[PDB]
Amino acid sequence: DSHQLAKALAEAADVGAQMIKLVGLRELSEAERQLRSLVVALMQEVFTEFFPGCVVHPFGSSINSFDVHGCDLDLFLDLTPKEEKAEGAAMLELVGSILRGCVPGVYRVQTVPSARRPVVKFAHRPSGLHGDVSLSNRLALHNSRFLSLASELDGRVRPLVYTLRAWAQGRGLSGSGPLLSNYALTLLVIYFLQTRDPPVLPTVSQLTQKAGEGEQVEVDGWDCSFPRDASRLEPSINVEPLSSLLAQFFSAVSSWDLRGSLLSLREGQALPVAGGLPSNLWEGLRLGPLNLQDPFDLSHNVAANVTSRVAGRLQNCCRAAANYARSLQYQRRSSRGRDWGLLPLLQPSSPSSLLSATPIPLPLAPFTQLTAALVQVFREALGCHIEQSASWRCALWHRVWQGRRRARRRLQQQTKEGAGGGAGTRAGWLATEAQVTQELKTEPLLSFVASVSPADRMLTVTPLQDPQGLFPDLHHFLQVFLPQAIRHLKLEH
Ligand SMILES: [Cl-]
Repeated sequence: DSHQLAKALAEAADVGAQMIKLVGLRELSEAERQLRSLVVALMQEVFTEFFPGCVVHPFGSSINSFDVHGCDLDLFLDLTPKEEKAEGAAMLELVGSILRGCVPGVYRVQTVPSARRPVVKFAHRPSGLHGDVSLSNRLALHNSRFLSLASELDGRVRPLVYTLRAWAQGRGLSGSGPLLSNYALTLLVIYFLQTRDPPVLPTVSQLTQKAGEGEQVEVDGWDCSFPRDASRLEPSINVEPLSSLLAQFFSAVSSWDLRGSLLSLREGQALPVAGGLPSNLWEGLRLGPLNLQDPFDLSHNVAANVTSRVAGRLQNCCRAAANYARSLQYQRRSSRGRDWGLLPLLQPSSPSSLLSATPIPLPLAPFTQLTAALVQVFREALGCHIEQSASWRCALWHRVWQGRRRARRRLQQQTKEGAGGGAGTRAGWLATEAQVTQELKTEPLLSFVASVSPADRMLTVTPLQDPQGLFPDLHHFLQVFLPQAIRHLKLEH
């Protein structure tokens, strides 16, 4: 791993072969699945001891064929609003107590009622496994089955999802909190596959239409019905190879408009968000920077947790990866020893690249006034030489991001003792901070590019010439300085 993996990928054929080999290397072995099955069997035994006629259904990463080494083992146990909430929570604590106190080998048992779908986190010591026990999630089961079915429908699915998942983990695009879940990312890949000119994957509406006799199923008021096998469904006529589809993925999701679109896997289509239409239809949908609709429960946005910074970092990293995919280093293999193809994508992100990927949130303001205020801040308030979404090239011959404290203190003392410089204000900012900058003091020391997107309005700062490698300091400083600059500039109206 991380060593054997590198040489395994570098040695084999073309890019697609690298993706497939990656799938073969990351996927669970027969022993891991056997162990998981045994643990699930034990859980089943104890839960049957407590709940006669209860079924333990593994869901999530285990049964969806997207499994990787060390992945979570998620178990669904199958057996007045706040009374219902409290009852569900009580049942949850019941199951949690059964886990914590009865079944052999399990430790680390923590009840999580506060989550969207309440769950009991558990760890099993002897097998060295961990996961979530869900009381009610019946949807995760069906959509997991939908994922495995998606893998069975076309062979390129698993390579694309595995490669893009590893890449996302590498670019810091995936995880908990503000980041994208593996499920959300998977649904994004599948959506991409649905929207290709020849479709690679069918729309979920088409699957529901096909369905089958007795294959009809309804969960929580939603239609989960799809064909159980891929044999009753015609294959894809899309001939595009793995690498081409990867590059197309990067380019596509780089060029998409995420705020103005709710991506539907059911209709295999982009539904306009603005204004109000999908939020009026399903009534439960939370709209945000990135909107990706669950194929079954349509009131649920799987990406709804994603902040503007995370979506921005996503599209930036995708544009960069698309810029790499066009290069010869990607398409063609290497003679001896050099990194090619998938390797630069899976390799860890440079701090400069990691910081330049995630943009800087700016105060709300009209695009023109915002750009004007920005270039005014760089030009006037800083020593930046600037030149002409929007973008500008900026050059700094000075250390201006650092040393402002000492200089400001010196100016404070000098002005405290006697007459200083300035223009009389009730809190003006620009000119004063410009003086603070100018009191800190022809090849450019550090040169960088600033870029603002139309929606949402955010500044992306990427390096150009950085001989001394001081760019990240500048980036942090800008993260702090620019928002308050625009903030004080908004109060001049
Ligand atoms: Cl497209």
